[PDB]
Amino acid sequence: ELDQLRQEAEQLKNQIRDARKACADATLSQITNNIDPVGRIQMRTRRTLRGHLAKIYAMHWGTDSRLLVSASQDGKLIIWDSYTTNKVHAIPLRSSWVMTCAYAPSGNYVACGGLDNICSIYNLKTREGNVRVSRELAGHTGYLSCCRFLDDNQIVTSSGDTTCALWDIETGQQTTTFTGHTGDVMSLSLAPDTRLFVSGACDASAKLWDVREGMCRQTFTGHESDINAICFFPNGNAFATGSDDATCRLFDLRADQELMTYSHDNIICGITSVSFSKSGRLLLAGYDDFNCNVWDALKADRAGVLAGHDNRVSCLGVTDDGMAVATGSWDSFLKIWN
Amino acid sequence: MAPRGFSCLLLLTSE
Amino acid sequence: VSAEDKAAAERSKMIDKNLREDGEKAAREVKLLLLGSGKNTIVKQMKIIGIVETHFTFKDLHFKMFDVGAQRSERKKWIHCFEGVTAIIFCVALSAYDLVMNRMHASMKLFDSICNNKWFTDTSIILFLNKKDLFEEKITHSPLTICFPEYTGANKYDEAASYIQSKFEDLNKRKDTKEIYTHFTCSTDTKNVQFVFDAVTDVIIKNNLKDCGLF
Amino acid sequence: AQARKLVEQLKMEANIDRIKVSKAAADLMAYCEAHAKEDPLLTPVPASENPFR
Amino acid sequence: SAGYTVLRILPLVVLGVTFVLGVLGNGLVIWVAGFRMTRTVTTICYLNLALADFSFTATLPFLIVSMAMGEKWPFGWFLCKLIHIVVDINLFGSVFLIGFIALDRCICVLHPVWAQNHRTVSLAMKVIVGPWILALVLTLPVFLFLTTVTIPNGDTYCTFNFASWGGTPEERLKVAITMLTARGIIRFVIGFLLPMSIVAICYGLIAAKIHKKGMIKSSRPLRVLTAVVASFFICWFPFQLVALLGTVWLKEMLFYGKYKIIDILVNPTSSLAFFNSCLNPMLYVFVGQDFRERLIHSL
Repeated sequence: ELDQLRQEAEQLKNQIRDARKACADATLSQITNNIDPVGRIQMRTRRTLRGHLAKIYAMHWGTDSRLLVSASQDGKLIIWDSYTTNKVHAIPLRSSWVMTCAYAPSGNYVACGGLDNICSIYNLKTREGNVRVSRELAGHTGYLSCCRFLDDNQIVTSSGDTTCALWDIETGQQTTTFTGHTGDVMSLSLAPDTRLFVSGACDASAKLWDVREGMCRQTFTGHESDINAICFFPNGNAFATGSDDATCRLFDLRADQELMTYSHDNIICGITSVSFSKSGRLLLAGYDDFNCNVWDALKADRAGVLAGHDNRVSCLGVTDDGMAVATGSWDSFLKIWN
Repeated sequence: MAPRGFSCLLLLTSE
Repeated sequence: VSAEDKAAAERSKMIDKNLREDGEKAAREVKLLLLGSGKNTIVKQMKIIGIVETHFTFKDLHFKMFDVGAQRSERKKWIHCFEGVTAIIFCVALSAYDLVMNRMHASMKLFDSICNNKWFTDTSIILFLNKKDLFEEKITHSPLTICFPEYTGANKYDEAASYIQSKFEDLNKRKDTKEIYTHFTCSTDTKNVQFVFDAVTDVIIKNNLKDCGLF
Repeated sequence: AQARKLVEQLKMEANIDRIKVSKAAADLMAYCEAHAKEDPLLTPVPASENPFR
Repeated sequence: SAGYTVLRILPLVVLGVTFVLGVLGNGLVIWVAGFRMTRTVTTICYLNLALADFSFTATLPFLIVSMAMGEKWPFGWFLCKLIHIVVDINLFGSVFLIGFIALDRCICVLHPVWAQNHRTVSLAMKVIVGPWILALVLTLPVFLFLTTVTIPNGDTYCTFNFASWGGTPEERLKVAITMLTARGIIRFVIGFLLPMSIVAICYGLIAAKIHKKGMIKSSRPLRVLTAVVASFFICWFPFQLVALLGTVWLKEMLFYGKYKIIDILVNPTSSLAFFNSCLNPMLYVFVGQDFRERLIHSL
């Protein structure tokens, strides 16, 4: 019974692969060869943010492309005035083992999480006085690896317990739980409409979760190693995953196909952070070889290298308008590139 | 700590 | 204009001053990572003052002991977060050789997983052999041949404990770059804490001299 | 019941229709060329229009 | 006097190679530590030592072209005082920073708890400030007493002078002897006896502490420590001993000129001291694995 039912799933999985095989008739690079390549982009460090004394693990860009939050292991959560390199706030953390941080779309709340398994929500306004803890979301049995705000009241957080969960700030309880993964979830990304989001776990698979229904619409298994980064395309119909097998893969939701792979022969280190530009033409992906590489999202050609960091880069974010890209790294430095 | 070289030539008192 | 820009700069300077002070305050605590089986006994006997974080001060030295026992996830995903700890407090149950995949071999596998770890190449390990009182009453009844087939000595606590201690020390392939401080847990006061202080003190010498350049 | 739940989740993935990969690739490429002009990363902007000098 | 040509030529080439090596090493150390390295207590100590040595060696061409024709100064009053002020301040600062680094290493090794809980960057900068103040205080007599005087033969020799202070030649001679004796004693005690005793006492305690604990896993730390101590001794003790012998016999030298070996022996000893100043980064900064890793990464 149990073995026979499990065997049927394998046959059904083969049918999905067979359906994908029939769907796969022409690769993305096959039809993209008839357009002019972007070439080379000389991104330069416009400014350096130096206020962290420990490894920086995550950062998030503001919707106004002016304020960014940075999470570092020294127990400090700094709000950075990107234009003037100023420090808007320095949030103290009860637990210094923070591995993720989120910035609210409205700019009123900032989240953080990590080994404490608690998603702490911080009110940026605090008309009464200084910044203080607003709510602490403690319902996960695994390390919090990623978190992103849907709005001022809803937030979805990744966790090491293999299960993703969507939270509700006013009630402080899990609105829904996303189950179906196998490995530890490392990163999630939200579509521009905030109606559907992807998740990357340690089982070398990418899963698409519906926010309202709380169930897995789509599953993408194309990576040889675990996935550490994921990011939607600006159009919301595709996403790219960063793994530890030195390969970045682009998946599109409409066809459930591995559109293309972003790898080079001299790259053997893994990928910890990925992002897209305003138009999505440039796939900026962080790498474990102490520097970032800019990839052409249509031709797999490395159009630039961000090599202005002293340690391994762990986080990477692009502004909403695409004006600049900010790179985080374990060297306690934040580099902003145009 | 800078050693005087020719301060013994009676230039010490020369005006 | 400059009216609001100056105010933001002053706030950033005040924040930066707080960051330097908070960073300096956070820099004098000894960060220790717990792995392992007697881990709760070690924390309880020195609790002077997610992830279990405890802080205690001994001989004017502040310690930050972190327990990651309640983390049922992949170790390598978060084990790099502790890169830079002064030492690692590894707890091994002496009487777990008979208990069962052997429990003792699991501890050795976990011990080898951090000795060869790239994040702790220069990080010392403060090994503790816990529940030695139960081990001396168990070695006579249960020989070490069940756990270690390549054993030839008598089933006596005097040499069986040394053989077990030497087995873990020989498992570390990162020789000449770090030192493993081995101790046996005892119910007597201010001796497990003293060993932690003594081992950390020697590690501080190594860290200072490596920064100095002698080592 | 875990295996039964997995099948109930794996089955609906095949139910949803998949469009041609070439059509999805062409549509994805069309988005890049449509929004290429408002992409500062693609084409560098002068310091007057660049807040990061 | 057949062999005196070597005794005159060798100091010039020693000072030249000292200039080249000091400028190169100090520039590399400053560039790596101040921009490519984390701002730590050892980092700022090494950076201060490198800055002192660099400011000393950048002056070295002036001393070379001065002693090339016998200490003559083709330059002027302001530049002469600038050169000698820089030399004395940087030498005192370098020796005081060597002593302070020895003290810091002794504190870190003998008192690890105090180093962990009481060695902060701000306090470290505050206590680095002190040696510079001491150097300024000890260079004050170079500030006021030294000046430019011209011999009737048209050659310019800018050295210490008491034309204004004494008023009368007997008073000039008395105050000159007093100042030279005080300067020699101050140099021998504060500039030599204070750091040499500190270096010997401190570095002996690190060697004793590691020997007692049995932490010696290789001969590298012992070799580095003994090389530093031996270089500092064999490079400063000769010059300081020559200066002390000249100062104690200075009254006889001016009154009768009984001793003349000191006049020709100062130059090789000064060259050795300058070469110690230039090698200070090599034995103090280049011995760190992290520093060499950053240097090779930055190139």
